[PDB]
Amino acid sequence: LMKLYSLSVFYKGEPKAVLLKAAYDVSSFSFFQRSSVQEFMTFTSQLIVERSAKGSRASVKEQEYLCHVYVRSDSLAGVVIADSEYPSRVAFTLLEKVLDEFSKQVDRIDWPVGSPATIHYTALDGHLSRYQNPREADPMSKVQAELDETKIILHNTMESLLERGEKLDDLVSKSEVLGTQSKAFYKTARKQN
Ligand SMILES: CCCCCCCCCCCCOP(=O)([O-])OCC[N+](C)(C)C
Repeated sequence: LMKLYSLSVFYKGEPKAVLLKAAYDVSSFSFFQRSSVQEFMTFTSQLIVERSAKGSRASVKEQEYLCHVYVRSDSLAGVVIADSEYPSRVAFTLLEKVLDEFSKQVDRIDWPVGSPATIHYTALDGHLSRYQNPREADPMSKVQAELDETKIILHNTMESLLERGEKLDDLVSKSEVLGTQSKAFYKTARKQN
């Protein structure tokens, strides 16, 4: 009930989003799916950052999932993938807190050519784990009053983020973030439903 599946920090370059650090909880999935589900959440998180404007907050609905993104004006972006029922208000609180703490710890000179292997920030697995229970959300009331007056862009499908002549299938096919198993898993899941 009400799960968080991934939390990741990106540098938003044009056009490419650079993954800096990611945390996942794929334990509710079958053992054989876990590696693929992780890759697809990284792939999904990367694409949402790239198609989102700087200084904007958005929620992307797909299946029973909700992907919340905050791309800041300084080019740091955070993505949390959750179940739709998880309260969006607290998800953005989560993104606000991690991007703050990350930018305080990790100098922006490391962002444009950074990668998980070269970025030392270990806190991400802790925040995801702690936010599994919304009741233990770190309450900044000052950003809460800020978030209340903050608008969020709703995308009803992943189709909403892409261009008019763009299929999700081609981006999946050509992906460098997705392994061959992931791409297959996507292709069979498209066939079945
Ligand atoms: C918006 C993009 C987010 C990535 C979505 C990846 C989903 C891949 C589906 C893989 C097939 C599994 O089937 P399912 O019934 O979903 O089992 C999952 C049930 N739990 C949620 C409880 C674990």
